[PDB]
Parts: sequence; structure tokens; C-alpha cells
Amino acid sequence: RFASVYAWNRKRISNCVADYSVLYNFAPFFAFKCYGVSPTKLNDLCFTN
Amino acid sequence: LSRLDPPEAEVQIDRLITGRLQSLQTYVTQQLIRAAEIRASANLAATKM
Repeated sequence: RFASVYAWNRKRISNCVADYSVLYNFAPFFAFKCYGVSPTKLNDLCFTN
Repeated sequence: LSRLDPPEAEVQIDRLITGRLQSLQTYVTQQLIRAAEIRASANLAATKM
């Protein structure tokens, strides 16, 4: 289920380990464009939300 | 050097180096001006002594 670009769905993610490799390893993508952060470094970081 | 990837951190590192060098050049200039003032004052004090 994915919402419309208005009334867009929003999910807060917390108390977990973020293996971002499960995302950019997936075949369907056109853009993993990343502002203020790079795809390779996401797995080294910690985020306050 | 941990959020951003090697070649997109460079223009950032370049701008940071430029900003930190422009803040030191004016400091050295002010130090030279104050040193010239102190030298003139010390020459006057030596003449008076």
C-alpha cells in the first residue's frame, strides 16, 4: 500500500538497526539520489530520527 | 569525511580550507599592524629611557 502524493503516508522509524544494503541492492531503481549524505556511507551512520 | 563520499566532500573541504585561510590571513595582518605599533611604542620608550 502506497498513498497519494497528497495526504502522503508518513512512518516514523526508531529503535532499530538500519541495513540500507537491503534497499539499494534491490533491482528496480531509477534513483538512489541522496542530498546531504551518500549511498555508501548510510551503513556507517547513526541518525537521531 | 563520514557522511559525504570522497569527490563531493572535496568542494566542501576546498571551501572550508578557503574560509579557514581567509580568517588566518587577516589575523596575521592585524598581528603585523599591532607588532609595528608595539615596535614604534618601544622605540619611543627606549628614546625616553
